[PDB]
Amino acid sequence: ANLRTQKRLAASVIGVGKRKVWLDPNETTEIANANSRSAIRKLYKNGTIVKKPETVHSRSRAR
Amino acid sequence: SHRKYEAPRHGSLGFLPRKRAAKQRGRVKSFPKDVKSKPVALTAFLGYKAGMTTIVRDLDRPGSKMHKREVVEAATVVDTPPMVVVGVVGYVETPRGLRSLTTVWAEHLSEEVRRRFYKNWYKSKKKAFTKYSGKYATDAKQVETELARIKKYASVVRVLAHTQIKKTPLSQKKAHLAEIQINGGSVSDKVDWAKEHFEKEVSVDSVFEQDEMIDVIAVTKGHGFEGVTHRWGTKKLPRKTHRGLRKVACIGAWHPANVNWTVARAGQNGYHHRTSINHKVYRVGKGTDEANGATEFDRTKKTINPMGGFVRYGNVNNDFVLLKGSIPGVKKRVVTLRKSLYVDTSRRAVEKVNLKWIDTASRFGKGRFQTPAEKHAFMGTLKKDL
Amino acid sequence: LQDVVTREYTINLHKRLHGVNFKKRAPKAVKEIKKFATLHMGTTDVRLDPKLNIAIWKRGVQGVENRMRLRISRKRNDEEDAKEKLFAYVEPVIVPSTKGLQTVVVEDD
Amino acid sequence: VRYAATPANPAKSASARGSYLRVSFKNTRETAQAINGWKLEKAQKYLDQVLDHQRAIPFRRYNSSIGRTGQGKEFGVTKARWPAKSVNFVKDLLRNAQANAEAKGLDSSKLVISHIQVNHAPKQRRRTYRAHGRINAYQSTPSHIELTLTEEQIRLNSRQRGRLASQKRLTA
RNA sequence: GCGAGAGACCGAUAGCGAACAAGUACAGUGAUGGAAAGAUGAAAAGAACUUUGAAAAGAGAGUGAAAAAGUACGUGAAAUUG
RNA sequence: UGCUGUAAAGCUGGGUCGAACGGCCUCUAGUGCAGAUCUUGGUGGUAGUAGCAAAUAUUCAAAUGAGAACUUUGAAGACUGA
RNA sequence: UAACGAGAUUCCCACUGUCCCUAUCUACUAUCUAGCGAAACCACAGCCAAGGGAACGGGCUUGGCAGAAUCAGCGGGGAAAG
Ligand SMILES: [Mg+2]
Ligand SMILES: [Mg+2]
Ligand SMILES: [Mg+2]
Ligand SMILES: [Mg+2]
Ligand SMILES: [Mg+2]
Ligand SMILES: [Mg+2]
Ligand SMILES: [Mg+2]
Ligand SMILES: [Mg+2]
Ligand SMILES: [Mg+2]
Ligand SMILES: [Mg+2]
Ligand SMILES: [Mg+2]
Ligand SMILES: [Mg+2]
Ligand SMILES: [Mg+2]
Ligand SMILES: [Mg+2]
Ligand SMILES: [Mg+2]
Ligand SMILES: [Mg+2]
Ligand SMILES: [Mg+2]
Ligand SMILES: [Mg+2]
Ligand SMILES: [Mg+2]
Ligand SMILES: [Mg+2]
Ligand SMILES: [Mg+2]
Ligand SMILES: [Mg+2]
Ligand SMILES: [Mg+2]
Ligand SMILES: [Mg+2]
Ligand SMILES: [Mg+2]
Ligand SMILES: [Mg+2]
Ligand SMILES: [Mg+2]
Ligand SMILES: [Mg+2]
Ligand SMILES: [Mg+2]
Ligand SMILES: [Mg+2]
Ligand SMILES: [Mg+2]
Ligand SMILES: [Mg+2]
Ligand SMILES: [Mg+2]
Ligand SMILES: [Mg+2]
Ligand SMILES: [Mg+2]
Ligand SMILES: [Mg+2]
Ligand SMILES: [Mg+2]
Ligand SMILES: [Mg+2]
Ligand SMILES: [Mg+2]
Repeated sequence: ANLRTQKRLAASVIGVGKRKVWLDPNETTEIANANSRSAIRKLYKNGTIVKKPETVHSRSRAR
Repeated sequence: SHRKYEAPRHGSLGFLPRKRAAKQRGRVKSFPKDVKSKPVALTAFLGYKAGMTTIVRDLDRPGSKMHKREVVEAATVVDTPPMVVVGVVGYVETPRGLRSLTTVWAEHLSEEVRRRFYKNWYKSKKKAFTKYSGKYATDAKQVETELARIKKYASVVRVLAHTQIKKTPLSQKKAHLAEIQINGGSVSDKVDWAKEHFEKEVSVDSVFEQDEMIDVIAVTKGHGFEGVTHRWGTKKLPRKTHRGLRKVACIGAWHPANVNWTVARAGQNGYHHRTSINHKVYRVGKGTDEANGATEFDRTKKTINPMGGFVRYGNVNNDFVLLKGSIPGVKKRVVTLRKSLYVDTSRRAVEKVNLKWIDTASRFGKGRFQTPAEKHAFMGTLKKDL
Repeated sequence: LQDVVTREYTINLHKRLHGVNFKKRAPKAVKEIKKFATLHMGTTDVRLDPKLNIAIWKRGVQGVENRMRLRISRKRNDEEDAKEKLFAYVEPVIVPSTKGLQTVVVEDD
Repeated sequence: VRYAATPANPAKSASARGSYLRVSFKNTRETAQAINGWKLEKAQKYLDQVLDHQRAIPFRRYNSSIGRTGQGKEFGVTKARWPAKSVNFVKDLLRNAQANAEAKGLDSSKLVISHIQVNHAPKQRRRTYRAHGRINAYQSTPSHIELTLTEEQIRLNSRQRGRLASQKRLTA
């Protein structure tokens, strides 16, 4: 119900910013139990936590 | 100390207080003075302000530099379907002023005038004038008794007439009911005229002729709360004045230690009752005429309506009055047209108007055609025309 | 009278947003659409599909389309206490053009 | 605890209290006076319509420089408001006193608000910061609320007697 | 300073600044400055239990000589207020 | 609730309250308040009033919860723009 | 006295709402609501005219008059406040 810690942990485990962390909205209970970085790694590996793709800055017009 | 320099006062003290009119229907404060030798006739009519147009006219004013030369003039269209006579009121001369003695009504009143007597018509049993309608039971001697009382005691007779607002494009269903004084003939003649016209329509052509000078009674355009600068036309203060400049700098001397009634103050602007006089009748149009806007020089079979209709009014499908210039009120306003209170023999009042041409281009933009036929002739075939 | 009904409407969002603060045009299109569903379905409980919110905001805070074709469904409220016996569900209709389209009853099949 | 007014028949009455309630006293006085003497069911329906802005609470004493509304015409005023926090606190106490009346066996369709009054509670102080390094008060004006639901010869002179006696003898 | 006995002294805005975790809390860079604040009841017997409420609470009940003593506690004035 | 006195005041009925207090002959004084921009404490009208307006901007849904403009998550729209 | 100057001054070109003479538009206020909620000030208060008067009255004298409760504005008076 308050996944503020899990998103902060996921950013550090994945290595991206918090703006790139996706917490499965249908797995709130499972994520809320992920109190450790070890549990965050498992959810990242399972696809419960996803690293969102980088927003594209194309250099085509500059080229 | 005195003013350093003299200037006239801003605004008129004869139009105070600058408050909202008590009613939206302008009321005839004074009717034309009654002359017995004249025939029995109405002195006023109710209409609706449709819009403004333009005409072309040859001026007949000897000694003018525009004499026998075309002038382009602004005109106002007043939609005036015939009014229905439904009642008559008798007034008695008393040392305290006129006093209404009796009001006699017609047997049948249309629904549009019976809606006048309701705030919530749709929730009502619509019981108005039903017992009165029963008063006409098989001899109608109560009505004749009241009419005889009017004949015996009344000195001023006014008819009760309502507009046929269903013939206008307005969505309002309440008719406008007003008292219109009857002038001419004896009191008995007036009462007989009123009785014989019960439930009958009276047209504008029976009240106003062309080239007449008439007065317009209306409530002007509302502007809401307004500051002194535009309400009273006072001078704006310099650009560098602290706390603002659309003010009157001095609203009074130290003494009288009060604010005077003659000082301009912010308040409600517009929506005032005005009586505007000496508007010349250029045209009393007929609703049945399919060439309302046609003249003797412009034979285009053409109604008075501009292309696309009058903006925010609609089309004038009724009889209408075409007045020179501007009259108070807004579009859709109920307008009271009153006969002149004096005899004007000046050349401006007695000139005979013959119209050359009436503008019927669109008022919704820079219209450049007078007719859809003209538009098609100018542009030719379009894609939507196939 | 059928309490459960689905119809497709065109809403003229252009005239409803006329003169509106530019940073309130997409927020007000949400309110105008809710008020639109109350007018037609008679229910003050109006729920917007999140795909409709995406379509409203697709061109930013003031890029709201002139016309949107909407599907509005009146459905029975099963909650207790609902305090509203029915509710209206509004969701977008993807059409080539939003012009010339009249109100149509959708028979859910 | 002692109520301001004791019921005439305590067996046909139920009471409720709320003390140190952090709701505007002035708003709560007006909403309490708006339902004083009403049927309980009529006041409950009325307070629901106030929360929905279908009807208003007339402000009669604490109304200086507040807005005007057409929803005050029902009560012959122009100044009326819809104080939601006060209505909710009062609805809670009407609900409580009705529960107290049900536990006594009273009939809710017969209940009437026979007594309701609002008193000042001790103020709650805060601080506001002013120009030129000044501190001012930012107090709350809380309320005490209480309510009660109640189920629905001539001696004459010698000559006065003499006149009276002699008048009887005239009437046979 | 230590140890005692007293008074036509003051009685909690008085008497020492301090009757209380008072040179305390708190302020000031610093030297220094420096409060407010006593009283349920003989005894917590400080309200078990039921009920309404999300809760705080309320209503019943209970203890007590008294709850017109419920710790927001003896009495409970005035301003001010319902 | 009244009575007495020109008065300063004294006495008394009812209510509240809970531990001391008064009359008379004298003694004594830190002995009488409407004011001092008096002191300390408390309370009003003002007044539900002034106001809560810089820093582009929020919206839909689900979850949680008695209760969600404001919490969490998702979707979007934005900004800071090294 | 060349150069320099947010120094003071006069004239000219350009420019313009500084002005003739104002009008229109935008955002934020003001406004109305829910929540929150101060302060200055306050002998008592608050309609005028004349008189006399500490010689410029809200109160006194003589007149005019005078009908609940009020909202937005306003800056004549309160010889307004500080
Ligand atoms: Mg304006
Ligand atoms: Mg300046
Ligand atoms: Mg001026
Ligand atoms: Mg035009
Ligand atoms: Mg606009
Ligand atoms: Mg008041
Ligand atoms: Mg205001
Ligand atoms: Mg107001
Ligand atoms: Mg001692
Ligand atoms: Mg002390
Ligand atoms: Mg001390
Ligand atoms: Mg004490
Ligand atoms: Mg419970
Ligand atoms: Mg006792
Ligand atoms: Mg006690
Ligand atoms: Mg006590
Ligand atoms: Mg008192
Ligand atoms: Mg006694
Ligand atoms: Mg005693
Ligand atoms: Mg004792
Ligand atoms: Mg003694
Ligand atoms: Mg002394
Ligand atoms: Mg004193
Ligand atoms: Mg003080
Ligand atoms: Mg105060
Ligand atoms: Mg305000
Ligand atoms: Mg501000
Ligand atoms: Mg979010
Ligand atoms: Mg940017
Ligand atoms: Mg030099
Ligand atoms: Mg220089
Ligand atoms: Mg320099
Ligand atoms: Mg203001
Ligand atoms: Mg004098
Ligand atoms: Mg005077
Ligand atoms: Mg004075
Ligand atoms: Mg007098
Ligand atoms: Mg002033
Ligand atoms: Mg001002």
